[PDB]
Amino acid sequence: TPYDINQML
Amino acid sequence: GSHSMRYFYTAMSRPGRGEPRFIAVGYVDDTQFVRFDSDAASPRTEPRPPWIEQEGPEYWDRNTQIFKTNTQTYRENLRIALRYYNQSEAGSHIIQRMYGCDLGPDGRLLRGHDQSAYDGKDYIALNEDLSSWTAADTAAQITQRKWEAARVAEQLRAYLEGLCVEWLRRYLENGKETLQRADPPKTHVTHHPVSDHEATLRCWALGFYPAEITLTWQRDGEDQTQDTELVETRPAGDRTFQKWAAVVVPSGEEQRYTCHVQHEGLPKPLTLRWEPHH
Amino acid sequence: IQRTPKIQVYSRHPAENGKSNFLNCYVSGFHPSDIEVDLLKNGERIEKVEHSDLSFSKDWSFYLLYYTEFTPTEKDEYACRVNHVTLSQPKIVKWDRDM
Repeated sequence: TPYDINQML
Repeated sequence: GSHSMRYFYTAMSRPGRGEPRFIAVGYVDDTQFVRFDSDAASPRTEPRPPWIEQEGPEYWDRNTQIFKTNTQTYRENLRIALRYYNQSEAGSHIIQRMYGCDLGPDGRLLRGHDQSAYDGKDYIALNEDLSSWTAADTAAQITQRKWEAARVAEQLRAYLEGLCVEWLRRYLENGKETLQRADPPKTHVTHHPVSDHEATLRCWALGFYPAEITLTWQRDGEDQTQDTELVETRPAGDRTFQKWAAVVVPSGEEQRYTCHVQHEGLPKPLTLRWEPHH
Repeated sequence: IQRTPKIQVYSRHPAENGKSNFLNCYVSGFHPSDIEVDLLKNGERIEKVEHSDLSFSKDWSFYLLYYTEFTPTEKDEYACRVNHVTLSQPKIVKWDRDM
């Protein structure tokens, strides 16, 4: 299953 | 032996042709098992291997809801990325993210991974300590401090160390027959004349899984590293791979040449030579 | 920036005139992702051709597999035609039985 973190540049 | 789980994200902008596209694929070694495409009518995460289908409905919703959210986020990141590099809103651009965990040949976390790229060039990468970052340029440093300031590395270390390993091990058990089975390659050397004084010997490897393999031609025991044309390992379509190595030998000298094969599916490394059947 | 695709035309199983098979065209090492690949049977294009979901290697370059169920014969020719931004014009690669 994939991660759920904030990937905002 | 060793195993790994890896997620690959690609977000491509296409000005004047709709909103940017987001695709996410998931893998366990060289076996794909999930897919998500924002460009599909009714985008949802879909199964790509027999073993993941048994996962319940809440699993597929958890996944879809994450990828839908990631579609929106990567759309914002592509806009942000234009500011950071002073780029026009007319060009097409791509953001890619690669992440996952490696399991040591026992079953505990060997190392975590998380890299990002902008237009095919490294942008930011989580360091092996799973606590710091390596930004490739001044734009990525803006992202670095935003991440440091939000302790993203913390959440990631927890995923890579916990959940990522839990699931990988879970997928590994459910897909035992294939995930944990290595198919050695079938090997043979072909011969095609290319002159009256030279001929091509080509060592083949087919039917093997996983993709990792080593092929070498030796002349009188000396590796012909700089003289061997190797093709890139390709997928057959049945889950296995193919690869070949070739060398142009002088006529009458084909016996001085040996081909060496190494694959985790073979107990011992193989040596082959051309077999002119009389 | 921009990388041109590598191309390999081959079959899933060793080729036997008469016995059914799979024609494969694997394109790799290209960037950006937009690519147009066609499987050709004596010059004209096969209709039902499938492909893998987009993915990339550790150097960020993309790769995709285009395949079509086929049945080799003595006379028939097969090729793969690829078009990508890096290409002055569409590259055509003839299928070779020994490659």
